[PDB]
Amino acid sequence: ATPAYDLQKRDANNYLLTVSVPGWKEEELEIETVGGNLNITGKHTEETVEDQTHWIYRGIRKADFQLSFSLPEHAKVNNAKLEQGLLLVEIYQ
Amino acid sequence: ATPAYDLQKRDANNYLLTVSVPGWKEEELEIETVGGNLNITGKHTEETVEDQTHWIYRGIRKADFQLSFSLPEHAKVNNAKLEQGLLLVEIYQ
Amino acid sequence: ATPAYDLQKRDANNYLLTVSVPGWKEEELEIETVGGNLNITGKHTEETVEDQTHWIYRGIRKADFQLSFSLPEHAKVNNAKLEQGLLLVEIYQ
Amino acid sequence: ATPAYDLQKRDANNYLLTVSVPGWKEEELEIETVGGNLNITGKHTEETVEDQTHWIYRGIRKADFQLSFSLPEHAKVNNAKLEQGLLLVEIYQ
Amino acid sequence: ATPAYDLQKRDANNYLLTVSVPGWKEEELEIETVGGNLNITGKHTEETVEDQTHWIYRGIRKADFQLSFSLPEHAKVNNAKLEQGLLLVEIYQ
Amino acid sequence: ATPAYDLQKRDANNYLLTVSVPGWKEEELEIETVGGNLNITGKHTEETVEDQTHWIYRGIRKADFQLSFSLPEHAKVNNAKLEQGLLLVEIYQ
Amino acid sequence: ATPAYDLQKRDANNYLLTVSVPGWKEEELEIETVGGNLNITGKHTEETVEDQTHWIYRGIRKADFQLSFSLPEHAKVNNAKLEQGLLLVEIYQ
Amino acid sequence: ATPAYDLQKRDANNYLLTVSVPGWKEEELEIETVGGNLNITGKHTEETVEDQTHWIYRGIRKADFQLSFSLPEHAKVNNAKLEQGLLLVEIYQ
Amino acid sequence: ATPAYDLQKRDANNYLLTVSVPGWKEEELEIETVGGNLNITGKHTEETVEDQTHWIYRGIRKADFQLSFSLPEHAKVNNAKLEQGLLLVEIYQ
Amino acid sequence: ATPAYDLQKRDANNYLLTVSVPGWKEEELEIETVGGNLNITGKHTEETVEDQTHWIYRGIRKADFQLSFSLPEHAKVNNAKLEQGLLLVEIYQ
Amino acid sequence: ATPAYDLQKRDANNYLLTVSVPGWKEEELEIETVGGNLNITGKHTEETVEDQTHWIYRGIRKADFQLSFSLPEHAKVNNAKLEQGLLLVEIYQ
Amino acid sequence: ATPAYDLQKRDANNYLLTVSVPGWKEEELEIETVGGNLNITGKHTEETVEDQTHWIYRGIRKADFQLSFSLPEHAKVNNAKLEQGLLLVEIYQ
Amino acid sequence: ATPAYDLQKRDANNYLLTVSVPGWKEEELEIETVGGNLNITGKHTEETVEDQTHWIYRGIRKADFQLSFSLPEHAKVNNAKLEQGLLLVEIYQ
Amino acid sequence: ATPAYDLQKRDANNYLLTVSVPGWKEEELEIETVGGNLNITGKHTEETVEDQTHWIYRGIRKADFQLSFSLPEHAKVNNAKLEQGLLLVEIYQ
Amino acid sequence: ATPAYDLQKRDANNYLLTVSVPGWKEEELEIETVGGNLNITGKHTEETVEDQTHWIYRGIRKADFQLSFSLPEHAKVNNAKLEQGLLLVEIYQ
Amino acid sequence: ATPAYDLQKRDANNYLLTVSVPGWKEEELEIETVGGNLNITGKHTEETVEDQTHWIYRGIRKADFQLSFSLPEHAKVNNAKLEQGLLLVEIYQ
Amino acid sequence: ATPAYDLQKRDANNYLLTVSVPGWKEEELEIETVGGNLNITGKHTEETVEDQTHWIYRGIRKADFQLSFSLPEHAKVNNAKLEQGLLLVEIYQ
Amino acid sequence: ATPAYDLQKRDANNYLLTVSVPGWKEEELEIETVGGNLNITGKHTEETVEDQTHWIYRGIRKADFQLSFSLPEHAKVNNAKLEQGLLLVEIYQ
Repeated sequence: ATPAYDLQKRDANNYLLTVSVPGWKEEELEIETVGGNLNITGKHTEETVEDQTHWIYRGIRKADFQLSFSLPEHAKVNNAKLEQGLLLVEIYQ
Repeated sequence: ATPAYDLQKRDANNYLLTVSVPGWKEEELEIETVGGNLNITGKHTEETVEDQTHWIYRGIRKADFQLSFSLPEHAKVNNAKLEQGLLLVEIYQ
Repeated sequence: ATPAYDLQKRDANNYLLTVSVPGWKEEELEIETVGGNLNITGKHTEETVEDQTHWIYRGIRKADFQLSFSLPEHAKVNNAKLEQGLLLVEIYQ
Repeated sequence: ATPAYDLQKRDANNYLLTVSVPGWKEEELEIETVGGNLNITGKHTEETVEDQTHWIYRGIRKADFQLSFSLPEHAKVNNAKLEQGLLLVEIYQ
Repeated sequence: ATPAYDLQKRDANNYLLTVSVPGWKEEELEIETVGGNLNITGKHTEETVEDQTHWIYRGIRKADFQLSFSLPEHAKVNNAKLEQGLLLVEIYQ
Repeated sequence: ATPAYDLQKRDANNYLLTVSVPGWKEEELEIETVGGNLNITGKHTEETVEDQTHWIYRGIRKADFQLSFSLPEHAKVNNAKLEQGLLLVEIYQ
Repeated sequence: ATPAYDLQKRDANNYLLTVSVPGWKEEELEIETVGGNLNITGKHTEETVEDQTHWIYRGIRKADFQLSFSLPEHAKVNNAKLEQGLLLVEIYQ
Repeated sequence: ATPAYDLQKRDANNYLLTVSVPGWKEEELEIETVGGNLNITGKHTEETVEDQTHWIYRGIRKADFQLSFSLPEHAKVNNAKLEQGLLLVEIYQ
Repeated sequence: ATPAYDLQKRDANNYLLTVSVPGWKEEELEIETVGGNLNITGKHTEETVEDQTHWIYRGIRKADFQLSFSLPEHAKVNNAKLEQGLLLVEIYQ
Repeated sequence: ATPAYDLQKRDANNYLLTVSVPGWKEEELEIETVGGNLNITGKHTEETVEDQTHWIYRGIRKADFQLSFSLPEHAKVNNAKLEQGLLLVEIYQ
Repeated sequence: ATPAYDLQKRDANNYLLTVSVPGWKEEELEIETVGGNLNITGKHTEETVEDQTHWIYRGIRKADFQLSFSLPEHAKVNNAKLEQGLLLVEIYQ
Repeated sequence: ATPAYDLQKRDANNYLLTVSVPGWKEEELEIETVGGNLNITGKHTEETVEDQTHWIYRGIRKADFQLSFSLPEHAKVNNAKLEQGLLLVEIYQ
Repeated sequence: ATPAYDLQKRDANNYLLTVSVPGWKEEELEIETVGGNLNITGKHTEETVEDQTHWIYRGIRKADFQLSFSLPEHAKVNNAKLEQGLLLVEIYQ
Repeated sequence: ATPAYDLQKRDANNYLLTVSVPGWKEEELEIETVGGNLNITGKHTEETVEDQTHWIYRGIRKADFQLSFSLPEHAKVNNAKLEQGLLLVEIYQ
Repeated sequence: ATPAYDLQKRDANNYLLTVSVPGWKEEELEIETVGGNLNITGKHTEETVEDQTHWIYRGIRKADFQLSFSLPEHAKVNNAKLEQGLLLVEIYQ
Repeated sequence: ATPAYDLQKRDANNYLLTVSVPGWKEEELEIETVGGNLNITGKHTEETVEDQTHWIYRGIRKADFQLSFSLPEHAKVNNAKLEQGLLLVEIYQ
Repeated sequence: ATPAYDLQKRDANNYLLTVSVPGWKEEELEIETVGGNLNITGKHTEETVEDQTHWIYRGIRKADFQLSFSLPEHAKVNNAKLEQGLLLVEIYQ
Repeated sequence: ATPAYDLQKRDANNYLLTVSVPGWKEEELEIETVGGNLNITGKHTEETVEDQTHWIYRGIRKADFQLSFSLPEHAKVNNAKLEQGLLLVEIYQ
């Protein structure tokens, strides 16, 4: 199960990342980077005392996943603005 | 192939639904009911400029959609609030 | 949809690449390399004023795709000879 | 699982067919018709030396094949020309 | 067909590898590493004069596969102890 | 989805079975027959400590299993020996 | 697979429902009338530890269901008594 | 009308047969064993005066049945129990 | 066995019923109503001693009958007239 | 359209006749005997203005019929008795 | 229960009768002629203590019957012959 | 065409057989046995000249017959008695 | 093979006979009356060399038949008229 | 309703047709042809006044008929002869 | 799913084709005869903008087809007129 | 033979019902509404004289039908239109 | 797909097996009795080189099978002779 | 009962027809060709006296068949061969 994602290029020294992230909580998330590389981990909050009579249908899997990536020599980041369940990341090379 | 979604209940009058829909603007999505039934339409803003050269990968198709539902006579909510590709509708019975 | 491909090794300092490329036009193609790495993009010519009565069956998808690859430190190329829809590339390390 | 192929018409006597078949020699492929019908056979040159050690990956199997077709009485073409894993047959009505 | 495998992390400078390898023979295996990187190849012994009346069912594919990996700069190994068809490798960074 | 396994015969009294089961301890697996039938159970040692944080990837689930077989009256083997996720049972007729 | 069904009437001011309900507990199914309709909901006791060896044969499957029923004018419900797998519920007009 | 059945094993001196048997009375069913097997005869109670008006739809046929089962060498029985339309028969070694 | 029956002329708010019933006695016929709606059953009196020689063949079946319909809300009835084996019944809604 | 018949016996000098005969007019039936047999002729009545709406269902058909009878040596006749739209007619043989 | 019949002819002053007639007692059958015909009355025997186990299958039914006959002018009778549980009875016409 | 037949009373180790067979000759019947088990076929003698006028209608089919059953191991037989078209056969196991 | 029959009436001293009777030879049919009835005997013709190819379909069968008749008191006869392969035969009663 | 019919003997190039048709008039029969091929329909003349008493039972259906076949190219016909209700028709191809 | 079909003939030099064609335009289907065969090809008008909300229900599907028909010797085509969904095309021999 | 139908909505004051209705005439169909619903009666034109020879195969049955549909509270109609065998009925709010 | 089957008995000490076996060689099938059961095993000759062009049509599939059969007490086997596709094997009790 | 068949081509002057034909004799089958096609008639040998006791189950129906096949312009035959229930017919150009 691979979550949809987006990636755009802007020129040879700039790239643009867009990530689809509807429904995830802040508490479900913790950061990281290891050896000039890049590590990606997802944890979705363990579900609450929410009555399944109240829960009618669950088509959205809200589970967990984990990715780790060597950053090709040598990419760098700049800021993170999050908006409307889509992820926008500015990248200062 | 079924859409991913989640649904929980809160109290006797209110429900919480989770569907993955990242990046949509309040103009890209619209709420509707008509005397017995109910329709859900996402009408995505005129898309911005899209270059399959810019697009490195398009895993998120973000275009319009349309869902439709019967209203039992005669239930009501309270307001519609939108956030992080997740939708909040207060429903008062 | 992954196009078939071939790869052979010759020894520890030589490798041999064979690519399957039947039907692609010169105008459908443009080159590249970014940051001592390697980028691969496919564009198939937008189809012509070709009458579909004349077109009997289309089993060959002739669409577009795009790949980008960091060259592991540090590979280099030598010439390109193209023959019979198969791709033969000599590689001078 | 159907083979990828394409077919276009040119004029009242001629057609253009596209099938993906890279690397074949005129001896690896042969054209045939016999009084009412028609057979297409690819008979691949005695393969060259193939070492699964050389082979890093074999996505292209390049061995013989056989296709067969009825001829309506009594149609004709003009010549058979082969190029870039694509086949050109001029057909004169 | 991807063989199951396992991987654990211990901290930022240590990793733990576990590989599932039931049924493979010593003679089916030969080692390697190319350009500060890592190459992985599998060869299962060509099957013996073993009578198929005696062979009742073959659900285990015992065939061959091949992987090659650049070691990200710059990982190193320490010893190999093999036990119960699972692979345990100590890794001295 | 069928389990991968292999089965060969040796002599008139003995058979060799190959199933992929890496890492199991003699306490994680148990042999059984009961007057006409036969049961095969893998009962995996109380698992050790498992942290989905430690777990980078879990492709091997190593928990208990249970298989069951009728014994024709009245066949016998000789001993049960376990090695490298492969099982050896000498069977004397 | 469409489920089988029974239902009787007793007179113009009464209806009699007769249902075949083998093996069920009172806690495994519950009645509710919710403004115009009567709903019969089945919820099966938390499974106890049951060894599948202890099960020699299970041809009998035991689950639940939920249906809501408009009371015909003007139906009323009265008691629920269960006997010989048959369940008796008076519905009164 | 013959009953569904289930078998089950319960422990080393016990097995469990489960049969689906709703609405049948103890007196309408009778036990007999004859020479190596076991014969079960059902004589279903005479219907009562039953007004087909009371029957909205009569899908259930209330008649008699008779089953016979070999007692495998050499099972012994303990007690025949019927409840909520499933019939449970324990088998002792 | 259904009686031949007729429904004829009366009014827009009147219906006229005709049933073919030659030879029937009041005592062989008996009336009975059970809420809104209405059901008619015929039981012909125990005759005087009648030899089957007297009744050569029953082509006419003189037994029991049953028929059932829904009333549009809320129709009513006016008189019952019998004539020439034909039944004239005015029904006023 | 000939009339459906039943017949009965009274005695050698007496006979009783039962016939389910809806409709008939004594003035629309006429008697005649001709040379050894007996002939009975039935008519109908002039159709009155009869609206086709008032006839809902004709189960009783009124048309024409034709039959002829003779006396065996040496037969004779008794009385004519009429009853419950059934006729009772004695002859004498 | 009336007896299944076959009949045969001998001659005008003679007749032979075959009837498959299991059971009957000459003393349980009695002759009488009444005014033009002939009447034959059959009885049965007092039921003895008869256990219902000994009767495995009644294919032969013994009940009561009733029949009446007459002589045409001018008929007469011959003899009564009895044979193989078949009766041979001559009259004379 | 099967003979009517009966099986009646004798003992717990005796069976009594009754077949309805009026009019059959010893010569029309013939016995034959072929190992353990046992098969009975009837061929009624070529009659004397018999006109089909003599046999008005065969309602009784006087031809050939065949019936086959398994003996519980190992039953036996005792005498054969014929009476009133009814057959009395004692069978002793 | 007996002939298919139809019959008609003319009058008490006259009768007309229609029978669909293909084949018959006046010389192959012979009349005889015997004691109260009338007997009509039909023959056929000597088979000529008749090739089986010329007979494509026999729908008309020619075999033998046998029938016997008597006069009631007191009957008589009229004429014999022959018509359209249909016979017209008057008697007189 | 198909006429019995026959096809008999004539030649290798001649066919002979026989239809069973006793009682039919030329006026009850009528010929008609519509290109190559050929279709025959029979309409029996309005008879003279004929009472259904005159025709006891129609076992013979004297109505209309229709039959259709393909001619091998290109057969022809020669004469039509009628005899003994049997039809003799020579057909010459 | 095999499509339904109609076809009529008119006489030996004519054929009449009758087809049920609801909702179709003349531009949506086209006739062509192409050397021995007649081909009826259907091509449906470019879809207009149609709101699926504007569609309450579509049980009626509207597409096209293509078939080529050998003219029987010696068929000819004549006009195409459409009415009440029925289409009439004369095919003449 | 009852017609396929489609529904459709057309705008806020309109809905569209589409019914497949080929070959039916306006005069053979009649409209009536009765107390909460709507009743549609089809009386399909009397077939014409139709030669089954003209019918090569007659799969279409030309008979009468009658449909009734509740007008949901409280739809109003505009005009009933039939074309090319589809019937379109617009519904106005 | 369940395979068809034949089997005959010859007498109480004999059984006769008859099987339809078209195209098979003696080497393609083999008999074996293995302690209580008789097993018939089919093994088809090594395929020869067969050109699929040389095959115009193959509606006949040729494989093998293996079944083991309990000899009924007390069956014995005797010879195997094959003729006209039928195979004859005596099984003797 | 008609036979499966296979076709096959064998070389440039040969084709192979393979038909499944078990148990049929040469004399029961006969060849004839008639004007453009080929007709094969099977007349299957008269069954022998066959004891249905010898038949444990008779799934095979031993009757006659007849096949006809057009010899495409213009195939010629060589020899008809039957073996082990498959029928092989070689076709020569």
